[PDB]
Amino acid sequence: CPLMVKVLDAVRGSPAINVAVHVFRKAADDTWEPFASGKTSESGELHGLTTEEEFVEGIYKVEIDTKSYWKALGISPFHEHAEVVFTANDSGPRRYTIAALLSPYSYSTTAVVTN
Amino acid sequence: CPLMVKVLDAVRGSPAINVAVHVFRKAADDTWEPFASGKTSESGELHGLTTEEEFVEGIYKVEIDTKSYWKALGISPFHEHAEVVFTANDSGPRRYTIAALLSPYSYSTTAVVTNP
Amino acid sequence: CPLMVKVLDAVRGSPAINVAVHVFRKAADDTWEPFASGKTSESGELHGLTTEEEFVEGIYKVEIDTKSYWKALGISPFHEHAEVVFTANDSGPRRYTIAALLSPYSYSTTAVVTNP
Amino acid sequence: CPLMVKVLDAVRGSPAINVAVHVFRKAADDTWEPFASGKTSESGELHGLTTEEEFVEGIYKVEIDTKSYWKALGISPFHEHAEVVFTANDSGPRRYTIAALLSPYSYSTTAVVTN
Ligand SMILES: [Cl-]
Ligand SMILES: [Cl-]
Ligand SMILES: [Cl-]
Ligand SMILES: [Cl-]
Ligand SMILES: [Cl-]
Ligand SMILES: [Cl-]
Ligand SMILES: [Cl-]
Ligand SMILES: [Cl-]
Ligand SMILES: [Cl-]
Ligand SMILES: [Cl-]
Ligand SMILES: [Cl-]
Ligand SMILES: [Cl-]
Repeated sequence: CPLMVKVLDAVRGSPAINVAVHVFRKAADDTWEPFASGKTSESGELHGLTTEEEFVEGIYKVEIDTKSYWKALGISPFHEHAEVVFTANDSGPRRYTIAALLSPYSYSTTAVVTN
Repeated sequence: CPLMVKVLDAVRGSPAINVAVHVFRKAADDTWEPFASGKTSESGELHGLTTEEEFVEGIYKVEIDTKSYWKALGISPFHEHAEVVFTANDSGPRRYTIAALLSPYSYSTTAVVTNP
Repeated sequence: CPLMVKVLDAVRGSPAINVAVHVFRKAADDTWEPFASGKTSESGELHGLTTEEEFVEGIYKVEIDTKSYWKALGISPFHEHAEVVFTANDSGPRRYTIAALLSPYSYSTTAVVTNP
Repeated sequence: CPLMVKVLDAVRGSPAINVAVHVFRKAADDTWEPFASGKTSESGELHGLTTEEEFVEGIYKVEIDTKSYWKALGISPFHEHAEVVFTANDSGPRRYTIAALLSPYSYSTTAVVTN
């Protein structure tokens, strides 16, 4: 598993569960093409998005549907979604974890890249 | 000034100067249309992007060119750019400050929204 | 003003108003001595804590009373307070801004240090 | 394991390895008494700090020695250490994870409290 996503809720101090995540890959014509998607588990994690063979170097966008998450909790959010855009590089280590910490009017995201 | 941006560098503990910022607005055909652009000043702030008149209700995307910033400093970062997407002025005109805190493999962004 | 504090509320997207702040300085006997205190204003800022003369080199602890803030709003948070501990003025006098971003189960703090 | 610590490095995009962590419990006389300590693993984690029996309700301080961490990497840091102070409450869920994200002049910490 070369690409993982982990999402936390800073208001409840818990994993952000059942959050929709969509991954896109940048195509030759500068358009974003759907690549993989899923919903975070009870542990706020999403595994099995893609495979080593499929995850080639290139520019990727990870869209985290935070607006719907906050709505389902009856909390008014600011962002439409959280966006993480990065280049996958074979030179760098091989396992990518995109971590995100959510607040209604703030979020942080971190990339944990390891071997 | 209804739309301001402020950027800090978490590695140096200073404002992030000369950071390029591009703002887009979602058009009727659902594509992103260029709305405004600029660069942060010595204080890490970017003012004068737009005016109350031009800043109508809509979905806006604020793109902060973090890669170019880190590269202009001999650092190779993870993200291409920080992307902040939000609906603006749906409850009437508001003043928005988009704050960002940058690290090479991480960033946070916060919105401060007030009513004049 | 060599030591300022700014606090934002990440739940409301606004400044965190009337947040109590206590500053301590490490004394010769290695105990924390009260140095200065105040509360953030409507802009979430706390100025006038100290003066250039009184703000000597040392190890300072800035305590931000986040629990009292969240409780004063009918919210039950995780942390007692945010604690920011740092050496100040070891390379000559500097101006420090301690920024904090608050959520009920999370906070971030950033130092912006400049030279006048 | 009711109390865990996880630390990430925002400059390198990796777990923060070999970081010293000291936990204190607040005593009747308002003084902080050593409670548990250790060093983060290769995964930036520290488990086995305490046990269910030992971890009673009370006020705790988790000190993360970030200054030394940055020094060992040849990077000039701002803080002496990161401090996390909180009350352990039996009413709330039972497993506490104190997460911290480190930058030289910034840090965030999050509490993930689950069952
Ligand atoms: Cl959108
Ligand atoms: Cl993060
Ligand atoms: Cl991780
Ligand atoms: Cl791109
Ligand atoms: Cl931010
Ligand atoms: Cl602000
Ligand atoms: Cl305390
Ligand atoms: Cl902060
Ligand atoms: Cl600042
Ligand atoms: Cl100390
Ligand atoms: Cl955190
Ligand atoms: Cl976690």
